[PDB]
Amino acid sequence: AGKDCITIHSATFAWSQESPPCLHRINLTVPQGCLLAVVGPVGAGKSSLLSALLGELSKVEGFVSIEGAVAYVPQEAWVQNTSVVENVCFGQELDPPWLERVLEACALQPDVDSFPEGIHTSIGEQGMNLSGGQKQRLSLARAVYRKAAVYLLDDPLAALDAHVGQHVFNQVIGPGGLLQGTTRILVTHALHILPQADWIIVLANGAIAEMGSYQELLQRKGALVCLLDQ
Repeated sequence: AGKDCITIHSATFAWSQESPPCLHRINLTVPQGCLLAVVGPVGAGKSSLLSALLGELSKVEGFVSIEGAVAYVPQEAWVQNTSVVENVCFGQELDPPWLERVLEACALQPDVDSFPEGIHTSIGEQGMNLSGGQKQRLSLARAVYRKAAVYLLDDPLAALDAHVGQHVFNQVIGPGGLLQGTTRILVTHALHILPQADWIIVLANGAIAEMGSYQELLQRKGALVCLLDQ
């Protein structure tokens, strides 16, 4: 097995110290360099699990340790009142060939050619209007550009069309992609990428119900199969 990257140890979380817990006693380590899929019904706590790893919830009990710099792609993206390149670099030092590769992998190179200023086109309030899919892919591109070691991905490709979502997942997130050496935690509502993940975590009511690979949880006729039938 690979080295321990994320360790979540007897960890219980809530929105406040006095609130009833929203995540119940997580006990989990993620190996370094893997793609972990987090699935479960609506309200099972998939999004709050990433927020808990961001340190945004109040930890009632337990301990969390994460090895390496962490990048986050929210479910609802938003872009700054600036140009395309300033949105991707976002303070990071500019490296043109790496920017081109990131834009390419995130299915943004056609969109950039169509813009008048190219990568220097203003977006946001004063800038040009973007679609929901373009903002979401610009959001993922910003996280990829940072070259973090851990990626928390709150179903960033959900609304995208079929072939563009395939382009982005295949080039960025999945096996062989730009993030292949990183530890990726991918919450996903759609379930066709599950055979490409290394491990699957199924959550129920803010707790872990099942963990295994795709074939493991499939031959097991349990929570993942029940959700696939749903």
